[PDB]
Amino acid sequence: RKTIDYNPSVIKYLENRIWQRDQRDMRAIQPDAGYYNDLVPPIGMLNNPMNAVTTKFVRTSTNKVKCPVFVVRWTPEGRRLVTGASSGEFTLWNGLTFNFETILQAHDSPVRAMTWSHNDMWMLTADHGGYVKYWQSNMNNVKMFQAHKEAIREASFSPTDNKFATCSDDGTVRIWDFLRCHEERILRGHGADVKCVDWHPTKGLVVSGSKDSQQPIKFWDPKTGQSLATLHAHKNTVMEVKLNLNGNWLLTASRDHLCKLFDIRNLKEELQVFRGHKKEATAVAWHPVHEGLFASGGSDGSLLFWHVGVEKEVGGMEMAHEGMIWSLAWHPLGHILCSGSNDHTSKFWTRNRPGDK
Amino acid sequence: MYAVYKQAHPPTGLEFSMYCNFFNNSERNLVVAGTSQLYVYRLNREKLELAASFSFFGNVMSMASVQLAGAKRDALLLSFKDAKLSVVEYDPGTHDLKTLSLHYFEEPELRDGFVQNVHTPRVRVDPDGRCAAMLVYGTRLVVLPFRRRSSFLPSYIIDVRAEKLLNIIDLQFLHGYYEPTLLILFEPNQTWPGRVAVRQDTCSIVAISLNITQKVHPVIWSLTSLPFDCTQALAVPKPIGGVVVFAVNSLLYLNQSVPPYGVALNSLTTGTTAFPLRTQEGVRITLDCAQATFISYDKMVISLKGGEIYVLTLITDGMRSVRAFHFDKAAASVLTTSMVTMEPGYLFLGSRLGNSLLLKYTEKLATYSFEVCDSILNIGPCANAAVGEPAFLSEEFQNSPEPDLEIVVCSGHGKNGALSVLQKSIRPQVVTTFELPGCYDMWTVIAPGRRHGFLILSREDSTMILQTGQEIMELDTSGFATQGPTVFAGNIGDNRYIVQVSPLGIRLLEGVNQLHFIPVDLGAPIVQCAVADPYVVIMSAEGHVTMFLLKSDSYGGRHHRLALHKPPLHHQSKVITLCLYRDLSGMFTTEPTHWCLLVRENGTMEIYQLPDWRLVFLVKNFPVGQRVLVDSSPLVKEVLLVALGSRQSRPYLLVHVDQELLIYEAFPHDGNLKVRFKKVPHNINFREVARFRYFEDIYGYSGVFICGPSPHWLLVTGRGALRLHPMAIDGPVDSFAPFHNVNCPRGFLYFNRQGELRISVLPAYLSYDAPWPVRKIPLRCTAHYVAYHVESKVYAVATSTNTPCARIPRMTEEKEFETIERDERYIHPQQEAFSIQLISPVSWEAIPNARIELQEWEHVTCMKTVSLRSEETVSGLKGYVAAGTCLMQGEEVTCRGRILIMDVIEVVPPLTKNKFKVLYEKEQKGPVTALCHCNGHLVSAIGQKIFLWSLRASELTGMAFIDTQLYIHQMISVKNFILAADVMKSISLLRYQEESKTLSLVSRDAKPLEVYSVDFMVDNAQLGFLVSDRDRNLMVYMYLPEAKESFGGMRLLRRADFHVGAHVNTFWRTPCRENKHITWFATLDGGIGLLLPMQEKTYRRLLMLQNALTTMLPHHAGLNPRAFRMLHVNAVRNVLDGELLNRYLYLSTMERSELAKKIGTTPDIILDDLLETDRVTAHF
Repeated sequence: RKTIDYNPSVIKYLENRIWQRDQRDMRAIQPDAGYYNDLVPPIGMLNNPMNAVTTKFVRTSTNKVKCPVFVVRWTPEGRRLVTGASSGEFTLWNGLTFNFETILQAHDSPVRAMTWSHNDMWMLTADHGGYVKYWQSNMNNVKMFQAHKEAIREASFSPTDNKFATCSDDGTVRIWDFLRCHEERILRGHGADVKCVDWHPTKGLVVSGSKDSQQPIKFWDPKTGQSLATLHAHKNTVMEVKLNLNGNWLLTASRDHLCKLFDIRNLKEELQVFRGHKKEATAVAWHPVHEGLFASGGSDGSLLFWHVGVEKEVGGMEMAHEGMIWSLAWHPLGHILCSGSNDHTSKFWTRNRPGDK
Repeated sequence: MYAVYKQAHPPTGLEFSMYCNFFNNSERNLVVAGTSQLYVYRLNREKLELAASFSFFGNVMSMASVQLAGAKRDALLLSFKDAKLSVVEYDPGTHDLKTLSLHYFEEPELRDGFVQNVHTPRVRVDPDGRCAAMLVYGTRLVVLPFRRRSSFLPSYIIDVRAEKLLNIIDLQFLHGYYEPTLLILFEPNQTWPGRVAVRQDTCSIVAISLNITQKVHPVIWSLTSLPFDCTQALAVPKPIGGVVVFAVNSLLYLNQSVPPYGVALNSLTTGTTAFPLRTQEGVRITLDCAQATFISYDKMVISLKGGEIYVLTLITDGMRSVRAFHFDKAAASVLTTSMVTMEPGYLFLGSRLGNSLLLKYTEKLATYSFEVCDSILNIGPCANAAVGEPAFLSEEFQNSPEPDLEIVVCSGHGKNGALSVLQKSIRPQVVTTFELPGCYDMWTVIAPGRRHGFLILSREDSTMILQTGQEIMELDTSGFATQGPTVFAGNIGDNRYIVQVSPLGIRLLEGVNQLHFIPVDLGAPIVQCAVADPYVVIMSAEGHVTMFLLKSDSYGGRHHRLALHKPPLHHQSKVITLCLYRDLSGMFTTEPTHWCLLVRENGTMEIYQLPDWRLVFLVKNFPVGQRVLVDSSPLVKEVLLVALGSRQSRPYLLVHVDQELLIYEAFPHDGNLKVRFKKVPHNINFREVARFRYFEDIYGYSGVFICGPSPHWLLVTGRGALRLHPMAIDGPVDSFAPFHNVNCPRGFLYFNRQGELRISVLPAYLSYDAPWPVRKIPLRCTAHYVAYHVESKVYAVATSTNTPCARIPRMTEEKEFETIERDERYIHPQQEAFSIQLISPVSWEAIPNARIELQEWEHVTCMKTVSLRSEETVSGLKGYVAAGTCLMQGEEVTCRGRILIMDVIEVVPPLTKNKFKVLYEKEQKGPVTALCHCNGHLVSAIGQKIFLWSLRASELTGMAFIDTQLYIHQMISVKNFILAADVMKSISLLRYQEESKTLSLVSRDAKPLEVYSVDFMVDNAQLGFLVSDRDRNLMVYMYLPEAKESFGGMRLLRRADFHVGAHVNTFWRTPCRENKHITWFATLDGGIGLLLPMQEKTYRRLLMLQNALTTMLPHHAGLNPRAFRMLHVNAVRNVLDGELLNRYLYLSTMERSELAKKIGTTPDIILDDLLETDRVTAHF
């Protein structure tokens, strides 16, 4: 029955901007419960990404018919959170009160991939052994399209949103034009079961990660189709691959219980190894505001928080869920992190209140 | 869509204060920096005079001083954005700032992959002066060694990540070490208050002994587990020689010899720090965002977050070991951003949130009382701005074609909150007006504390004498030279005797009767006359110069008469004009001295000492207008050498060449006259008998009135700051004079070109010792918003005050408030209480019983003047004051909004005339974040929606709504369209159709952008959307459906960008002196700028000029303006600097001609474009 509202923090930050040059002018938020109106969004304290370590459980959201949640994504404005479940269902929850809003039978198959275009017009989705579906802002389907004859694991948009790449369980990554429903190019340099794919925010290249032990990570030229390079980052299957918005970093999460960070320009050595988990690492989400902060979730119901400059883990929750965490989604403001796991539930996590024990 | 930027008002927010030997090693002076401005002040014995000032194409991020090996002067270290570092030093030869060196440390390998830098370049200087250090990116410590040819050794960079040095809070060099020992306060495992229960005591200090010869930096000592909320560190000078660490709730003293000494300052330290902290009994404050400086070895003064000034004393043993701390609440002053000690007993508090203050502290274990000696005005930060019509304007100026405008700005913050009333132009308060035909020149003379006795007017065939008393009456019977014209009239003998010079000779009279008259025949009639008591000089149209002296009688009876003293100043070069100068200062040396400045036909200029007539100064090329006049061994129409400032301190040389005005500040340098002259930049345009009229004590102000097509006031007070204020509400003025009368106390009189003589005074309550004439209305509370109601001519000001937070709202269950129960040492949170006052521009006072108090925890998020539909007006609309509020009870409670519509109505009364009437006052489901008007409808952003209402009677009927982004904080509408600004998702362009009652998202900008404020760029037949962002930039977007750059007309396109260098929160537009609108704006640093749309071809011409100026001219600190004006911190440019274009006016005629030759254009074309851009922007 709890709720978190970001408007007071945004208002306090707007009142701060006029007479504060930067964070060295911001007064101290005392670790006391009375200092509730002094809170500001992440953009109000860029020198302290720790504020965005959301380990305070707020609300667990569970469908009437419980199914393992495979993907969670906020709408671009942050109004409603969508959960794509194994029932092929989209469950729309309110982003401020976390109560049930709506539910739609969007897929006949477990929807595995859900992404919003860089422009807030389109939501693209894909299901297990299924199709790519386009969605307007009003959750009305406009196009259903046969993409792969096998399971599609993830999809991502090009910076201009004119094209998108999908990785599937056929060991391939296909690149399509968005305005049409046409298969532009194929990338077949993998073994089997490509489980993650990501498009670069500026440069034209796509990263993929699969079950293969000989070619786990692979870079690709979208327009040409050529394989730029192969990255042997892990021995187990690479579960997620995400490029930081700065365009320089590559983050990976694999079943070998590890997260990894690489410099996109020099791939000879690993830039950083995030070690800290009990089992595999299944999900990763870069923070939308803090450049070095990110969150991860594993086969155990644990989630962790890391910063790029720090070797050790920054924080987290050990029994956050009871199944494996499939998806992590930051609220666009960066103050709420939602987790979608295999235990048929999806939880919301906020920043710790000053004065909490 | 092209435009030019102009700076109408320089920033006034200071940031850095320093005390060093800037000019020489004999006298020390104050050096204060604010954003892009740097100032060097001297102290008078109570006033600060501006000794020097310099502008940069960059924002100073850090400032320091060092004494180099040559030891001529102190060198200044200036940090600039990203990793630029400039060493500069005063140049005694040019009175300028010379660049010793400039170092760039901007390489991506130093950024470790990060693209957004949250660390400013922090410079520290070792006290012994052996090296400097600059922390950049929080990762790279640059070390600049100093010699003990070039005065700097090669720098070297230390990667601090080589220990686990991360998140450096502060760094400071220490006293008493044989190697430069730098202490670094940091935290390896960063934490935040909400997570203090999991991570605390995360701070640490590490001292580094730097050996620059071997580049070895070992750790001499270190400390861990310091309180998580450590804020800064201060190095203690000898002989104590420790380090004082500030922390939000604690004070630490650390040193190698003694274990740490920790003191808790309030109760909040309980449960947050395991560090052993003894409780200070009589103290209950915080040290976050506080400043502090040592007034001696034993005591340091601290200005807190709230302005409290405390004095801390260190208690020591016989071996100087800090045993205890002693605080004393000394006083209360401004919110200090910087602080520095000057001479013993004087302390400067620099502020950007208020007026900076010079204080004098005197003692009476020993307490100190603080006294305000001087203040530096500051109109920043400019939170919001409104434009209105002044309440008082002289009748003679009413019905003027141009509107009389005035700016009202929410300035400052907190206790230093205020309203700033800005007017750029001088308005004359006309007491009376006489219409006198034939009079072309005038003089005012004191009759025998100093009240003018006679007004002497000249006409081609006669002259007129006016007795000045309770009435001004023509004097026909007097013994003046009523017949024939009068070429000069002045005072001699310390205002005892008066002199009237006519083309036939000179006349010495006392009162109304004449005592003496000398006919002067040299072959030509007398055309010019100068008087520097007791010397008089005249010259004819041919070029014959004559000098007379007022000599007292031998018997001491004080009877005086003019004595001829022919000057031996023969030359083969014919004299054009000349002037005399009586020096009460001490600059003119080779103590009252007498000098004659003279211009000749060959183009040279000479200075002679009197009465010996000895040459002491010579410039070979004067009419060219060189930037520095140097001693050696185009028609110069007028010249005047006068002293201004406190007690004739600063000398200035004004020159009128053909259609050109030159100002020269005199400065000491090195038989010959030990003086040089430096050109002063200005935009006064002479293009269309004496144009320069000196005055003293016109309103307590001394200066010079510059006549001509655009008259100006040139003022210098006890502070050596040149003020140039325009006076153009009346036309071109051709004659001016001071006038002190019983009906015109400390005033003036001037002739316009329509033959009207105006006896006027300067309007009171305005400080003219500022970049713009300003009236400061202190509010003692934060001024959030200001709106001008056109129908009533009254301002509605939304403000706030701080109270102790006593309860916590817990449930959005049911509404419950937990009463905060703590102990006495607890420090309560700050809770804002908002109010809406009515203020009248007549007296600039609040209107009684016209104040609206808003609910507890209710924040006013917006307040605008809106024009809503009404059937009682001929135009169909009328004005109200609309306000949107949000009730913020914390994160756990739903934020509900409220809309508040008020009207200012006239009531039978002075200030009682107007009153506030709440026409609408209803709570809204969802927070009300922004509002505006559109075609008589009220548009308001509520939550993540935007609703459009129509107002009928006293109720609001919902007509339209639309889904929007995360948080819309600003909304402005051009007719039919609306533009909304998100906190993170840039701008959105919407349309409202009256036929459909619907809102349609026309287009937007999908790229993320932290918009500060938004407005419009209104060029002829073009519409642009002007946006400011967090990176101090301005961007003009456009909606171009056919451009194809948009995917389908849905993407807004950036067509212009410019790095202004300041945060802009309030715009406003004015018509052009067409269909163009100048888009002015006020910055958060106390400055006013403008964007002026311009034609593409003129833009190309001035862009060529701009590239020439950036590549061919030296710039302070060695910075470059092209890179300064670039985007971020992609670019389409299309916005000219203007501040850089002004330097072309500063070049000499030869330099301008050669520059125009290299460009390929005519100097006259360039000048036409520049002067036209200056002419269009003349407002307020």
